[PDB]
Amino acid sequence: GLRQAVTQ
Amino acid sequence: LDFALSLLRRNIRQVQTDQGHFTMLGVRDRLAILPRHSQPGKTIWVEHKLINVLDAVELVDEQGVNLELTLVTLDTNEKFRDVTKFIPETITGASDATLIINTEHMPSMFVPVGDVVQYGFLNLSGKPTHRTMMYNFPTKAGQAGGVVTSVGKIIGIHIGGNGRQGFCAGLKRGYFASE
Repeated sequence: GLRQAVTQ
Repeated sequence: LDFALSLLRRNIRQVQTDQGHFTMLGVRDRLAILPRHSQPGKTIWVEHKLINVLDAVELVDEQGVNLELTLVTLDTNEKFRDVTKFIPETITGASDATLIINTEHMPSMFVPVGDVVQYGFLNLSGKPTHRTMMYNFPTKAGQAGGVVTSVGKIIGIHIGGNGRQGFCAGLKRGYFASE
């Protein structure tokens, strides 16, 4: 659950 | 702030696609750059004018992994002044960067993201992504496409965030080599 993000 | 100021005026435009509002950097002549997830396509709205997109190239690496960048050639007489000389030859971090945002909802806005570090792999909304950099600032929705600048350099394009951190796609001058 790391190196994660969502488009913004 | 002179650089960021002159870059906003000459080069940074308010844009809309089917995916919403984005910030767009005009690189040179009719070439501009957008975050890939903005999915420009055949047309975009630039400052409320409906413009045709003559060409759209999505940047991937030698293994075909997303770089989250889309080079667009716009159908317009307007020419962007060449800013490739402010884009470093290799993807480099920075100190005290300013994230430049310019959309109808967030117009002409400077965001003090601070330090910008090499980050590398990022799973952006379920999509593997490479060559990213990171800043410890709570970036929010509607800031994608934002231009990350530092000391007269254009080092990245904002693409995403995880609540406490912001991420950008690294910028190489090589991406913009002529044909």
